[PDB]
Amino acid sequence: ARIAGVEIPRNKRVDVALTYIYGIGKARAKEALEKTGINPATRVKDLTEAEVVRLREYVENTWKLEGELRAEVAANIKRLMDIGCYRGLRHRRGLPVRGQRTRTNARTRKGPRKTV
Amino acid sequence: GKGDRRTRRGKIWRGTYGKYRPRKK
Amino acid sequence: MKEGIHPKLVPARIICGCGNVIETYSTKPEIYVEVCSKCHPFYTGQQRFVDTEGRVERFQRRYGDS
Amino acid sequence: PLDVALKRKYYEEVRPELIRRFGYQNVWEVPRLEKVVINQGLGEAKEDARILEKAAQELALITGQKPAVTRAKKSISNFKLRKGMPIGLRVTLRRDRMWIFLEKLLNVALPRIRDFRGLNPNSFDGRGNYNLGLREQLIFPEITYDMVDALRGMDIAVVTTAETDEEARALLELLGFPFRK
Amino acid sequence: PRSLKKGVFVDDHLLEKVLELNAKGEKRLIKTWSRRSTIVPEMVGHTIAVYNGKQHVPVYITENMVGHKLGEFAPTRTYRGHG
RNA sequence: GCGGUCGCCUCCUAAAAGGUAACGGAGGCGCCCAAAGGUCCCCUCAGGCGGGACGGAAAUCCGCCGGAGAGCGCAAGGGUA
RNA sequence: GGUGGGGUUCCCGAGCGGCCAAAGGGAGCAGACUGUAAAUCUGCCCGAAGGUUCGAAUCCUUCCCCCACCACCA
RNA sequence: CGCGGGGUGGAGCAGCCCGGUAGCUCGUCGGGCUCAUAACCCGAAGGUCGUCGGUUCAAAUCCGGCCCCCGCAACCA
RNA sequence: GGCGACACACGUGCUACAAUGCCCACUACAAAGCGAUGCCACCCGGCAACGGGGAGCUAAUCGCAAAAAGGUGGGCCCAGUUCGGAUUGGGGUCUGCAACCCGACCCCAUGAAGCCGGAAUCGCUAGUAAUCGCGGAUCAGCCAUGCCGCGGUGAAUACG
Ligand SMILES: [Mg+2]
Ligand SMILES: [Mg+2]
Ligand SMILES: [Mg+2]
Ligand SMILES: [Mg+2]
Ligand SMILES: [Mg+2]
Ligand SMILES: [Mg+2]
Ligand SMILES: [Mg+2]
Ligand SMILES: [Mg+2]
Ligand SMILES: [Mg+2]
Ligand SMILES: [Mg+2]
Ligand SMILES: [Mg+2]
Ligand SMILES: [Mg+2]
Ligand SMILES: [Mg+2]
Ligand SMILES: [Mg+2]
Ligand SMILES: [Mg+2]
Ligand SMILES: [Mg+2]
Ligand SMILES: [Mg+2]
Ligand SMILES: [Mg+2]
Ligand SMILES: [Mg+2]
Ligand SMILES: [Mg+2]
Ligand SMILES: [Mg+2]
Ligand SMILES: [Mg+2]
Ligand SMILES: [Mg+2]
Ligand SMILES: [Mg+2]
Ligand SMILES: [Mg+2]
Repeated sequence: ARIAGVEIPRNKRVDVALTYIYGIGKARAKEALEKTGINPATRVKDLTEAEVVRLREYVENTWKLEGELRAEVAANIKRLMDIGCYRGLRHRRGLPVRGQRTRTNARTRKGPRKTV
Repeated sequence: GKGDRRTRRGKIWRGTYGKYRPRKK
Repeated sequence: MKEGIHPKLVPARIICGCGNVIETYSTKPEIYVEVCSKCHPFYTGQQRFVDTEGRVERFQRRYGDS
Repeated sequence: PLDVALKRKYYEEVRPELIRRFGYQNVWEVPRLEKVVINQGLGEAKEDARILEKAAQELALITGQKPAVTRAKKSISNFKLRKGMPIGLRVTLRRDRMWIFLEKLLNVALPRIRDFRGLNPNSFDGRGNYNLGLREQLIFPEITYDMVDALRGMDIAVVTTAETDEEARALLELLGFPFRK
Repeated sequence: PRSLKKGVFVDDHLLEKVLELNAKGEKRLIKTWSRRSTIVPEMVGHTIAVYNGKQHVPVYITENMVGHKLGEFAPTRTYRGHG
């Protein structure tokens, strides 16, 4: 069923289906399972609607999540720019932020190639 | 895969150790 | 209202992270709800859970002594 | 269905606080809610009426009224649209059924919106009615998420007998509209 | 990310001159070659001329610059695009 | 001679009835509609401003102001809420 | 207006009363060969309504268009 | 002045009849083959349609003007 | 400070696009080299990087050490997915006078391109090719996926 933001997962498995939420997966998943004492091998398709609210409230209230996270990530990145720092104007230019090299494939950060 | 540091054989690739590849006997 | 081809709109029961919303009055009675706010989850009677304000703050603190 | 908690809450909470604040001389002069008009611009569906009729099925479910269909006033070429094609759905609702719908809208719908730090308070149109747009339709309780083919939003128009803006705000404030202050 | 968390390294060349600018009664432009160092809190509100290898760049200093090195605000290259 | 033109409609020329010429100024027709027809019952524009998800100068929605500048199948005129 | 031919899978094209996803050709796709381009080779894929029989792409009525032809014009 | 035709990527041409999604050859650009170039092969980019009005929902396309272009005409005197 | 730039183009490579596959547990079998200004067992704290404590070894003595694929068992069930790990946010460990430019590593979050690659083009005839790990050199640390070596499992096919 539903989780912070919405993000309805289904079938699969409770522990895997929690990955499908923004802010959560692997580690943060398998942890919230035992702390609400729920079997991760169980399919979310069927479980007690109790384990659903046990899970929801924990995960929602433990740590910040989809809407809130995404805006906070975007928030620091803004602050890295507009403060004028090098970390920042590599966010301005859509260029690689940490080291690496732009003389050859930057592509992920750089975008498709525009030949000349 | 040998490039995901978060797997057993991933960490073996860089030959480092950690949570996903602890040292024990 | 025109007779025929119109939804019933019968008194219902809505649930949530809180107790029941008695009012209801809608088609499809006995509905389940993700999170209702006005019982004060969700920013109303704001809990402001997992709040931070640590963006400047964190490097102001642990860096204070260290 | 003449009970409707919000309706009552208007008379035994809101009307009084209203007179106390603006000091109205007359019984009628204090702001009333008339007419919440809901509207979907659906022109995303032009030549397919099959997409439309599923969406009007949707509104009726949340409103309890079968909506109208609005039709192209003029032909405007740049995005398709010859004249008289179905554009979207529009349902007027009042008098109870506006109440029962606004009630659900405040307690259930808006809480279910991603983020939602509250309703922008500049949408008062200055003669004192308020307007708001919604992104998806499953924020209403009547929608099951397995019935959605595609997410289409709407326009909600709420009309007040409040002559001014500041008044109309008060009314909706006291009704429990979560403004962003 | 990255590190120290014991020692919090900053050059004592300027830290002297900055501390001395704290309680002086004066605030002026301090030229430094030290980009290796870390910035603030006793540094904030001060104008430092930082070397990029070519010259000293003026930088005004404010609180959200906190944990950052002094070279971050003095970029070494010159680009302006290609075409 | 060559070129243009040749019947029909609208406006001006046309001198406040009508009519009125030139190889005077400008435009249109040779169709169309089984609803774009008869009748009864309702309804009232364009435009401007404010508001409103995808909606942008204008898709649809709400508020107010708007006596007709909109519409009337097509040219213009007269007419017309 | 008249006569004679038609109408087939994307194009052409044969089309028979015992079923003919309906010859064949080329087009397209995928294989083989490849200096380029091909050529060669292998596989993949009934105008309309009605009506006569047990069976209709086949016979008839009708309707729609095409091609052809002859003739007329107050 | 007269009449007919035209003007569209860098070149040369379709598309305009019949309103709605601009095509072809060459050229250009990136790659391949070669020791290398050319030929050849695999990819790509590039035009608002002379210009200004008008018609329409929509104009390269239909209408008007102006502007250059090609052709024909200018006879009896 | 730069040699690390970045509209772009090319060579050599690594990791892949998954089910003869990925993940978790347990369990095996090598060789060559390296190290007492170092290799570090074992114990403790840490999710971990690592930090404490500390024993042996000038080393067929003691240490790097776990070899990995493989074996067993369990999970995933064809999904841009438990494939793949690029980017990016935050949090830390270490070397070093110092990691902004420009380090390596750990953890949490993030999860991109990519569904087997146009014209073309490379290697390999046997313990070879494929695939799997391990060691040295340089070196404070390391941008090593490179290089030089080591063994593990181990094909196909040569008409002519
Ligand atoms: Mg670089
Ligand atoms: Mg993985
Ligand atoms: Mg009002
Ligand atoms: Mg003549
Ligand atoms: Mg007269
Ligand atoms: Mg007169
Ligand atoms: Mg004429
Ligand atoms: Mg209007
Ligand atoms: Mg408006
Ligand atoms: Mg008029
Ligand atoms: Mg070839
Ligand atoms: Mg070339
Ligand atoms: Mg060449
Ligand atoms: Mg136009
Ligand atoms: Mg003569
Ligand atoms: Mg170099
Ligand atoms: Mg490499
Ligand atoms: Mg011995
Ligand atoms: Mg993709
Ligand atoms: Mg650096
Ligand atoms: Mg797949
Ligand atoms: Mg390849
Ligand atoms: Mg040989
Ligand atoms: Mg492999
Ligand atoms: Mg190695």
